[PDB]
Amino acid sequence: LVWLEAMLPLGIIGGMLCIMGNSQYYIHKAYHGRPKHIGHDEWDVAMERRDKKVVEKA
Amino acid sequence: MNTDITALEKAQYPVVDRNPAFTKVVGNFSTLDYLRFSTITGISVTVGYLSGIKPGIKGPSMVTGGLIGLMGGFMYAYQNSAGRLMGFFPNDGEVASY
Amino acid sequence: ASGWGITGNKGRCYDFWMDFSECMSHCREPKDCTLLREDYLECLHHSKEFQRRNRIYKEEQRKL
Amino acid sequence: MMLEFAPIFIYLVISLLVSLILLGVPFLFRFDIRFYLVSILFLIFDLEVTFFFPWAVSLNKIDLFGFWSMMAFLFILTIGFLYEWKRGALDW
Amino acid sequence: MILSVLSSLALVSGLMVVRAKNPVHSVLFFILVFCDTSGLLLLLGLDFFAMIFLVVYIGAIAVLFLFVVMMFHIPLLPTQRNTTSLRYTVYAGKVRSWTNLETLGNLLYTYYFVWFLVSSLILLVAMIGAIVLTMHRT
Amino acid sequence: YIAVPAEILGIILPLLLGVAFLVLAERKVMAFVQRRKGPDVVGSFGLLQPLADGLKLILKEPISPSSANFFLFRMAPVATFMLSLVAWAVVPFDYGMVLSDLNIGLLYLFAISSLGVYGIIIAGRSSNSKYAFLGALRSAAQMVSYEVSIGLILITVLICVGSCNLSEIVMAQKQIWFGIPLFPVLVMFFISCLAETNRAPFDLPEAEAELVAGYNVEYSSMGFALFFLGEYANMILMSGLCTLFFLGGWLPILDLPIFKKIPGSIWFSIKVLFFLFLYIWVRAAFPRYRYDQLMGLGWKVFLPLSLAWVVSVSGLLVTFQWLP
Amino acid sequence: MDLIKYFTFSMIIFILGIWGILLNRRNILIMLMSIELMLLAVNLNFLVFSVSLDDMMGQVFALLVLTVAAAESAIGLAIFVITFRVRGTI
Amino acid sequence: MFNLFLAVFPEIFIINATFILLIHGVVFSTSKKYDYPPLASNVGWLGLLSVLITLLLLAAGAPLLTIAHLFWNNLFRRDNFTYFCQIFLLLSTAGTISMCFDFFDQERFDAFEFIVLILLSTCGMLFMISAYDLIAMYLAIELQSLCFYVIAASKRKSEFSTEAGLKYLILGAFSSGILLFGCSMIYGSTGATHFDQLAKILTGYEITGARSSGIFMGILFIAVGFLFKITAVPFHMWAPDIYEGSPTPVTAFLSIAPKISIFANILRVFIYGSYGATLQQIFFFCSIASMILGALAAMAQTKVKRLLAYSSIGHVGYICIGFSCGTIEGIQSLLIGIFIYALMTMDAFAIVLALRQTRVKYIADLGALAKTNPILAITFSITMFSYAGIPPLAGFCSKFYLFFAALGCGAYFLALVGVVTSVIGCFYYIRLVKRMFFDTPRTWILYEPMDRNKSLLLAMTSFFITLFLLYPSPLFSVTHQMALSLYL
Amino acid sequence: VMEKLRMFVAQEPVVAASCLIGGVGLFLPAVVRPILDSL
Amino acid sequence: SKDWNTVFERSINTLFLTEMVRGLSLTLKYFFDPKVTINYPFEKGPLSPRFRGEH
Ligand SMILES: CCCCCCCCCCCCCCCCCC(=O)O[C@@H](COC(=O)CCCCCCCCCCCCCCC)COP(=O)(O)OCC[N+](C)(C)C
Ligand SMILES: CCCCCCCCCCCCCCCCCCCC(=O)O[C@H](COC(=O)CCCCCCCCCCCCCC)COP(=O)(O)OCCN
Repeated sequence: LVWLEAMLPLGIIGGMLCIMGNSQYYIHKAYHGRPKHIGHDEWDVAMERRDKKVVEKA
Repeated sequence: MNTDITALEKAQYPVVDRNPAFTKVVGNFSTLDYLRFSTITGISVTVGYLSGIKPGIKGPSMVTGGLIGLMGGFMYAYQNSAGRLMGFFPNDGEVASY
Repeated sequence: ASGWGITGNKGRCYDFWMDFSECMSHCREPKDCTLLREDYLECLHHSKEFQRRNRIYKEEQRKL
Repeated sequence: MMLEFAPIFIYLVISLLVSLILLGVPFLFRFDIRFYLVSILFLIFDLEVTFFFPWAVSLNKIDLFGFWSMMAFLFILTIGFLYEWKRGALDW
Repeated sequence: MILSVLSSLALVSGLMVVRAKNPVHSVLFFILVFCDTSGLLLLLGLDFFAMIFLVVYIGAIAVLFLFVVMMFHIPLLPTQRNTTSLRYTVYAGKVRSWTNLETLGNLLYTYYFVWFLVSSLILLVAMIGAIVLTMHRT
Repeated sequence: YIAVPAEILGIILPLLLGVAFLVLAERKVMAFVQRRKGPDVVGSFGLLQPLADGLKLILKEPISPSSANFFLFRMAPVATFMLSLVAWAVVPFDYGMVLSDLNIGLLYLFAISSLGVYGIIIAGRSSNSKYAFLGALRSAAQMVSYEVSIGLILITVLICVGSCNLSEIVMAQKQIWFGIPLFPVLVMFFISCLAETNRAPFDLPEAEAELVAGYNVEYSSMGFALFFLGEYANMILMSGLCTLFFLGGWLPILDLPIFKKIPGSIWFSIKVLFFLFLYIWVRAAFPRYRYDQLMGLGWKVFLPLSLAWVVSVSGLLVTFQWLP
Repeated sequence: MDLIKYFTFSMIIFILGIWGILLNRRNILIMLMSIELMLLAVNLNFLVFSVSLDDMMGQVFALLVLTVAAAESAIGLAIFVITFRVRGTI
Repeated sequence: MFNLFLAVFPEIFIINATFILLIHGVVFSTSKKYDYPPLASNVGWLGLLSVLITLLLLAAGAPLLTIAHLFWNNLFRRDNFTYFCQIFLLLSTAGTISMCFDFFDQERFDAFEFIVLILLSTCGMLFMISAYDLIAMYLAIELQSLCFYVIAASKRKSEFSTEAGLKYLILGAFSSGILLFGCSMIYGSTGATHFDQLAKILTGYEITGARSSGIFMGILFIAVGFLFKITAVPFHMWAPDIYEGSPTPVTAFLSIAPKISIFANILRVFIYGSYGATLQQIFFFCSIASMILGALAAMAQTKVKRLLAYSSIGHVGYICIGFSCGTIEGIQSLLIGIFIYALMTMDAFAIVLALRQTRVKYIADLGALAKTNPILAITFSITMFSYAGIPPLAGFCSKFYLFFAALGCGAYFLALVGVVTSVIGCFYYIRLVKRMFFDTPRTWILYEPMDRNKSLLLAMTSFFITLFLLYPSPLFSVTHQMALSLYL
Repeated sequence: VMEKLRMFVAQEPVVAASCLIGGVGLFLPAVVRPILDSL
Repeated sequence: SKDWNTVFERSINTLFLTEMVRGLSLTLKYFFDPKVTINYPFEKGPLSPRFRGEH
């Protein structure tokens, strides 16, 4: 079978789209410890600010 | 939705059935209401007929005028019937049945 | 003054406005309700708190 | 809230810089009228979509009244679009 | 400082709008005005209108102008000494906080709905007037 | 806070390489259909050919006419490339693998899609050629016309979800993908994206020397390269959007077997690959539309039908109270 | 100061639009885009005032002004198109 | 859920009838079976029928239109004044539509969209009279303005129409921008837009203790916009050109219906504009300037429609006199003058459209009309004398009671200027009578007879004008009830 | 009515399909919803 | 002339792109088939003894 030869560039673009997706995760977790959170409304940002304050005072 | 039907000028006559239903006021059409709902439709149909003889739209203009007149006449009949029901019109025919 | 809030809770200056409107609804003259009207107008854009704080800052700065 | 737009702005700046350097590298080495009508049609339906966005999101809060108040708007502009259709503004 | 530079750039672009010689440059600066005022709206708090300005003014109106032009040619004084942490936040309103779209569509289509239909009639009038004036079908 | 440009570069560079390799991918998978092999002499199987093209365009010093305007004729490809790249800031990959977690993501995507019309208008006028200007204007008109169909299909998707957040839409497809109920909407969206990016049976920009010659007829190596990169990035972006709305963005097929515990970042990739394969298949399957019937089609087959789909979905959800 | 930097900016935009519409009898394009600049200034006024005092009667009217401005621009360009077919004067 | 719509009930019918007319006129004006018929007289007659039907619907339901007023409170409030204004606006629109029928046949101007746009403008005006807000008012103003811009330049291949349409467009957009700036800058300083909540926080306190620059400036901007809409000096930059260039049936409708709605808006605004130092003096000065400029500018005019435009401007000044008083009698004089001026303008434009058959352009064309058509000559002379305020006619009662209201407030300077301008205007009014009864030029122009619509409207209006001072009680009573209903 | 309807449908399948879909979407909350709400 | 049974089939076919998926599936049959091109530097095309080339 030979049709996999044309699927090689498709595999390259798929895997490298994958690494494009995973790059913003393996380094966001690096310098924030915890990954990104989908959401982050007013309550969530208030909770993050309060956590920062309490850890700073602790 | 929060709705509140209330007239600033209160009904002068008996105020039976403050908020009637659509099919109820439709079924309350007296002989006068049918008569005035029919005369408007007839006038509209004949005006649509007479107007549409120069352009050559002999019949479809009559149909369009009939639609306009039918809607207007039904609107007028509904308005009169409902206004009679909420009270602020001379009823003398609804308190008799109520 | 209408009630609907930006965040969808309630107008910030709606309680004052409704108090002023209710009091002025059964008041013949409008000079008895100017006590509340000024309060509501100030709550809109802080026409007196800002003056007070600015005067505090100016009299603190004039210590030089 | 708006703190999610700072990455977008910085991304725009970096994209501008990359695009600039991409073309900076090689240096180191008669009147028609249908267009205007279709543009107005796009403007009208773009306003339609702009109004659609708040409606779809806030559709569970308002039931059987907001839906019909939007359908009336759709009916009015559908009558307008039908009038555009017959008047020869869609086919060339 | 972000507000002042953005406003100054917007003002310069607007001044160039009413002074540019060829209409194309004026239209492009006109686009730039919306481009840099959408950010001003965005940093004010409103995200929906910031995008609507891009979608409508420089998505529909400005492209219309382009098509036409291509042819036919008592403050609070700064006091951070003791006014940086007096902000009394209330957590009662933080739970179930509506975005811009939700709290606008709550009452655009339900309470003030006639003005919505009047706007619809305005759009229909514009649509009708745009074809009874500019049409040479053949 | 200095690590944000690291994320931005990790988004940009793989995406530029993805466009470069997608060019080879289409030139090979289209050649295999026509009993050919495509470029297989430069690299292993042409895997070095995009590098050769890029280096050749880096060399071969630009001609740079710039007869009308030095700035606009040079700024337009920059603008279109920026617009092509900037819409990737909101696309979510698996869960937190998203640059900006906007709450207006669909509106942002709509604005970016509608804002790319200038890149082929100012570029078209800047070149002093009637055949370039008129063709670019017509292509802009086509994209503007299909923009409303794109928006209406987006509203159709938004009705079921209930929020403009892109990451929330995929989480809304836990039960079933949106391609199952409203499949015809998916077909219409795919065809509109084909028309939006000037690809497959709508690509009059590459109509050789007919009434439409293209907005990039007279461009140097790098300006033409920037336009080419930008519109292929648009192709990738629209395939990703089509597979994120009506298909699970990262969700497994039916998660019945045990081997579906693999990372979700590759499900998105294989779905995007499937849609790219459909793009290329449709390109090398059908002939082209003339511009007159393309406009009529886009205004009389996709606008009323998308409007009807909006109305039907909204009515069905409201009737049975199946609302988010 | 934050509300002042918004209101003054909007007012100066409005005055600049007034200037643009009242400095040339010819050049219909900029005289008609000055109207759009004026509408932008008043729209920004509405939005800023709505946000400043926490009321949603400025945002609704701000959004509704979009349609009026768009329709005015469309009708203006229609008249401008039809005025060349008779006069041809820039 | 359906009985709440009896308040906005007539407007629903007129909108639906407009949609039906549009659908009919677009379906049957393109069919090859009927080889593209004109389809303008048909749509005009159907639109006149629809206007009459909605007038009947509005008039009969007088006790209606008030139910569910709390539900409609945030959107529009229609009290007794709104009902009486709308029932008159519909009558004026129907009169204009019936007038502009022979123009659709002899001129051969078969565009059915004309009547549809007139109907849409009528609905916008209906929404405007009851617009009890700072948002609905602007929306309705724009809704009528768009239709007016479109139908002003309806005749495309002509040159005066398109140019006048463009100038009207620019002036209207500029006026709307100013008005919207004023509305925004009074909303931001008060926090309220609804008229109930706007007449409650500034009615008892205007400049007494102190003042706010924003609210005063916004009130001034609103007044400037409203004066621009009614074309009052000096905010009349291009109105005579608009009257010239616009097609005569359009300017017949452009000078009667819009003024009524805009003056209703001004009256409804006056109930909260209780400053007395920002609205009365500006309108006083503008009234004086408008009378002076109209009287001294229509003297030199040799055309017909230019003279009518300047006479309308002068009448707007006299009208503003009655509003400057700011009393019950002032508003009564205002409304009486508006009614009389509307009837007389209908009369004059019926004459002009009658003489449009042979393309009358200048004042001298109608010379020697006392012999060819003596009856039309005497009718037009009666119309001119009614404009002059000659006592034994309508048009003198309005100016009479206007001056009486002006003396009620003790504005003696207004009375003298009114007298001087009345004399000057009477001179150039009787100048027309001279040109067509006394002077007999060598060359005569013959005018073909008119149709039954214009003739019947003309006869009714001419009998109303002459025989009005024998039975004027109903108009006085209804205008006093309207003025008294403005506040309670 | 059955003779012109099929002629119209044959010429414009897309418009007929759109009309049917919109009619269903407007028919569901106008008839099914009021009767379904009463159980 | 139509019988309410053929117009349904014709409208559906023109609405679901059946005649387009026919060609779409046709174009894919040679995708997996063996190719025909020749590696020119190594294997060359078949000539004839009568070929006219360089003198
Ligand atoms: C119910 C839907 C509501 C919404 C509808 C919106 C429609 C708005 C626009 C209305 C357009 C109406 C077009 C329909 C007319 C189509 C043609 C037609 O049906 O009339 C026929 C036939 O019509 C008639 O003959 C009589 C018309 C019926 C009049 C009876 C009274 C009016 C009807 C009452 C109201 C109508 C209610 C309709 C149902 C609600 C035409 O015959 P002719 O062309 O004149 O004859 C041939 C001419 N020639 C020999 C030269 C070839
Ligand atoms: C106040 C004291 C003075 C007032 C005195 C009033 C006296 C009462 C009224 C008297 C009325 C007499 C009418 C006699 C019956 C005539 C019937 C003829 C009707 C008719 O012929 O139909 C059409 C004529 O249009 C028409 O005749 C109908 C359209 C007429 C337009 C009138 C519009 C009324 C609404 C607005 C009025 C103004 C209100 C201002 C406040 C066609 O005509 P055709 O058969 O000859 O053929 C076409 C020729 N073109």
